Amino acid sequence: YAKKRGWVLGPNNYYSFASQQQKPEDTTIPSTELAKQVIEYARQLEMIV
Amino acid sequence: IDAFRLINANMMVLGHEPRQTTSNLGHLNKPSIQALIHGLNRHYYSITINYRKNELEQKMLLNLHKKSWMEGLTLQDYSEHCKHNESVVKEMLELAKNYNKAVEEEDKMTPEQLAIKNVGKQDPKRHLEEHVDVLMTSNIVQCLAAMLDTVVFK
Repeated sequence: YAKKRGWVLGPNNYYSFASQQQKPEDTTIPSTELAKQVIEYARQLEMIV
Repeated sequence: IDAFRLINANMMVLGHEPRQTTSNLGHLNKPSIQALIHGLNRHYYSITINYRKNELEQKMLLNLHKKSWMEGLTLQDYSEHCKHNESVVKEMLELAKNYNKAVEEEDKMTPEQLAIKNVGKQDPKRHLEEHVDVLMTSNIVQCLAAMLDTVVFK
C-alpha cells in the first residue's frame, strides 16, 4: 500500500488525504428546467379542445 | 349611424327605391320600425355603409391603443398575489361542500327534470372549475415570470 496507494509511514503516522468533495451548489440553477416544468402543465390543460 | 337619400314623388306610379339586379338589399338592416314611422319609405330611402378599411391604419390603431412592453414581465409581486390565493380557496371550500350536497343526493326525482327545475347559474359545474381556471392562470403566469427573471437577470 506504500507503492500502490499513499499511506506512507512517516513519523509513526499514516497520512490518508482528504477524500472530501467541494459541493458547489446554488440549487436555484434548476430555473430553466423548473420554468420548463411549469409549461407542460398549462400545455396539458389546454391543446385538447 | 345611417345615411339616406331623398326620393321623388314623380315615381308614385312606379317603384320607389328603384333597386335592381343584386341580392345585397336584404342585408345591413331591415327597415327599422322607429325609422319607417317617419318618411321611410315614401319620402327618402336608406343606403348601405361599409368602411374603406386598410392596413397601416388598422395596425397602428390596434398596436398603439392597447400595448404594454415592460409590463409584460412585471410581478404585482406577492403581498396581494398570495393574498388573492387565499381569497378564492375559502369560498371554493364551501362551494365544494355544496358540490358534495347535490352529488350524494342523487335521487330518482325524474333526474332530467330535477336538473332543469333548479338551473340557477349555480354549484355543480358552473360555480365550479371556473374558479379552478382563475387559480391556475394567476399562479402559473406569476411563477413562470418569476423563474425567467432569475434566468435573464444574471
